[PDB]
Amino acid sequence: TSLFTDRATNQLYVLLSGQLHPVYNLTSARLVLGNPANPATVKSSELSKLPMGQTVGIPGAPYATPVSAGSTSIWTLCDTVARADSTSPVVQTAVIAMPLEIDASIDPLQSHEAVLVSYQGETWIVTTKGRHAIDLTDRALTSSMGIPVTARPTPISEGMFNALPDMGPWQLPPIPAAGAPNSLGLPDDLVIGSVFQIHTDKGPQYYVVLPDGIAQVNATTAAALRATQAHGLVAPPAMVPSLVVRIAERVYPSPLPDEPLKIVSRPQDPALCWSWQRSAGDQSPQSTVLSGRHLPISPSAMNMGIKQIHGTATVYLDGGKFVALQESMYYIDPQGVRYGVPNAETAKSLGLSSPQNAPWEIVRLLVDGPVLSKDAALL
Ligand SMILES: [Ca+2]
Ligand SMILES: [Cl-]
Ligand SMILES: [Cl-]
Repeated sequence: TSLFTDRATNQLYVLLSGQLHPVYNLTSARLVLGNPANPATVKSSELSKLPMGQTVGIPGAPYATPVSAGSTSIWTLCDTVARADSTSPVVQTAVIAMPLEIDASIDPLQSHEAVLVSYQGETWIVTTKGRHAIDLTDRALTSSMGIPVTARPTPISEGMFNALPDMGPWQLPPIPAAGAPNSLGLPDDLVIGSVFQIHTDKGPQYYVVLPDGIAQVNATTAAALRATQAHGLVAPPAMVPSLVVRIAERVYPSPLPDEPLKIVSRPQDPALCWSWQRSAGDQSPQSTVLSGRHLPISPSAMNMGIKQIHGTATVYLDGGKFVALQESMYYIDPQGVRYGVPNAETAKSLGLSSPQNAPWEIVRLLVDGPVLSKDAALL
């Protein structure tokens, strides 16, 4: 045995080379000894019975490295804004590494739901997939998808912004010779960029006039094109169906959804989350955007939130964790701070086994502690 605890001082001592050394923590001792040792309680007596050297180890290291994990690796990042009905709204970021309790009051965004969000002056709209760049001032766009003028975008965190994958602008695709006469044989009314309609089995189908033909557009896209430029058309003129059957049908790639979009009320649903989970059984991970009244955890789990020394998030753990990121390894202590574990042997010396896959998009947000290395724990 080369690891001792003075029953009075509770200070850890580790025999190396040939003499005793005071060591900061159990982590640093197992690092220098090379094995996940356990301390042997000794009275103050036998300490003095042998020479002493300088203090050794890592001060910023956790005392030990316990782990309480799945089964399943689940990591969820959430943004909560209080005073959402102000000027002046304040964002609270939370990192959750425990089982999630998802319900109707906090679940993934529906296809027809979206959250208006502002980051670094610009605004972004968040869907089920991720975020889209959207022109806040574009009233012809926003009123076309039925975005309320009362609807205020709410600040998002750097963490949540980086977590949410970009899905492209939003924003209409441009039309070159918009205003110029059409080269399709259509009436002079329908210059390119203009919209007409044809009544079908399902009622009106809308078409925008393009340089190389016509293109089916949804009502949201149709109402948008007219809103930005109506070309003197009060309403999309009715065209008899047979008149267009021999006009080349093209593709106008508008991101605007067929559905009217419910823009969630931040006072009602203050929680915006990016959840990540892998079953630890082959396959790929699954991620989605959550929206609702509160964090997707049990009410009593709120007592486990620890605000870091100087980090950006409040962490929620049901125990220490050991993970593998994009492949770099980090141990997470019960206080939610990450420590780099350089290699497998170093991990084995800590008694750490089997890293679970975790997303860097969330683990990054933890306070990065000192690297737990063999060379470091020697001083
Ligand atoms: Ca919902
Ligand atoms: Cl987990
Ligand atoms: Cl896994």
